[PDB]
Amino acid sequence: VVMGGIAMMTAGAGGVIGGAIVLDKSLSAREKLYRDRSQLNSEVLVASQIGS
Amino acid sequence: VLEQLNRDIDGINAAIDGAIAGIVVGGLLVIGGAIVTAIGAVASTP
Repeated sequence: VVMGGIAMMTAGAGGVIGGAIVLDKSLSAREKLYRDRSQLNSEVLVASQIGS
Repeated sequence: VLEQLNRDIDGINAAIDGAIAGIVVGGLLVIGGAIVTAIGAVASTP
């Protein structure tokens, strides 16, 4: 029972730690991708505008 | 068509989260398994 409890605690901590590392790294990356998407969308529209 | 698409897109995110859940649960199970295996490897085969 104690082993299972310690294991659950250990796993719980591991998940919390691993997630925090990923999150801190991830947050900066999503913004860059979205910015590029919007920029490409605008560029395409501009191109479609000059053609018309 | 647009409404059937938004309804299908809603139905798709559920499976997308269901996969995200399985991936995390696996990560914890492995993490816990490693700690247990290391402990058990003191002797205690089960």
